[PDB]
Amino acid sequence: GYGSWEIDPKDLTFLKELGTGQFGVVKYGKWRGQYDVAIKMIKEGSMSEDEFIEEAKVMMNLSHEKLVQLYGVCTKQRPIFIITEYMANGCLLNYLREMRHRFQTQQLLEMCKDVCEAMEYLESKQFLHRDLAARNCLVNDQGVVKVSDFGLSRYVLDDEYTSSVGSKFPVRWSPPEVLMYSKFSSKSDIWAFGVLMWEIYSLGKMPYERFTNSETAEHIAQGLRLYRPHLASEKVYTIMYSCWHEKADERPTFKILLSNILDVMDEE
Ligand SMILES: *[C@@H]([C@H](C#N)C(=O)N1CCC[C@@H](n2nc(-c3ccc(Oc4ccccc4)cc3)c3c(N)ncnc32)C1)C(C)(C)C
Ligand SMILES: [Cl-]
Ligand SMILES: [Cl-]
Ligand SMILES: [Cl-]
Ligand code: NA
Ligand code: NA
Ligand code: NA
Ligand code: NA
Ligand code: NA
Ligand code: NA
Ligand code: NA
Ligand code: NA
Repeated sequence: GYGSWEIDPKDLTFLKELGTGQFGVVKYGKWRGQYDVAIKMIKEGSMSEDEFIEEAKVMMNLSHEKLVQLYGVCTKQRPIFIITEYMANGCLLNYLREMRHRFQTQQLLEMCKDVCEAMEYLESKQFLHRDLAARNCLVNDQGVVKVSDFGLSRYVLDDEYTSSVGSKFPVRWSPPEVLMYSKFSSKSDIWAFGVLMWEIYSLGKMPYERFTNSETAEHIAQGLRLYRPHLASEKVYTIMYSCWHEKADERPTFKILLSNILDVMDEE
């Protein structure tokens, strides 16, 4: 494979299985002997590989402390590999649900800052995540949360995941204009981040659990909004709620959100 991001699959070793969900199978292993890596094997026939491989360099050149660090890719062979740093604490959703952790709200707010910093960066690069959620944020050994799987939704082939009315579509993290009119923008990521904050302060509860995905869709349009989690103060709830303005252009930017979050942090 030729390219500044191309990794030699011969430099990879596969040591342990990690899971088989978001866009493909994931393996833990070593890169060049030294570095721990996670290797995501995109399920063969998963998406527009001509399209992904084409507009991959944009994704790969993204660099921020709160984005899971991409080391490279293997695109000559099939399946396509994506190699990242190993995140020892796994997906944020499982991390939140683990009852032995006993979080303080101080830690929850820090998680929200970590992700907001990452999303602020992506916003400044006009790069949409399109599927922000706790299930695809990652946590490292030091408890730092990082954003992952950013932008991959673009190349999904299955209309069950691509179409708003689809079976596997992330309805619960989507705003009205996406569910009705499939309008993805910076403001749809804003909406999703709000639901993520709700996931965090709810310690991993499913949004709108009492409703199915089709019922949730029906209720969002019509003005249903997530209630205030018990662990969320009024100021925290105000922040996440501001992400859910019906009119997209009335929602804040990630710069503003980060500023709000830092003010609350300074108030303890
Ligand atoms: C999550 C469970 C639990 N418990 C869980 O933590 N994981 C599900 C199985 C995969 C695990 N995993 N995936 C990666 C990973 C992700 C994405 C890429 O490639 C990218 C990165 C950025 C942008 C686009 C594409 C590579 C690798 C992991 C890493 N790096 N470390 C550790 N585990 C990783 C996560 C529920 C099923 C409970 C939600
Ligand atoms: Cl803890
Ligand atoms: Cl999408
Ligand atoms: Cl308050
Ligand atoms: Na391990
Ligand atoms: Na950084
Ligand atoms: Na603790
Ligand atoms: Na934290
Ligand atoms: Na999506
Ligand atoms: Na939008
Ligand atoms: Na409420
Ligand atoms: Na309060």
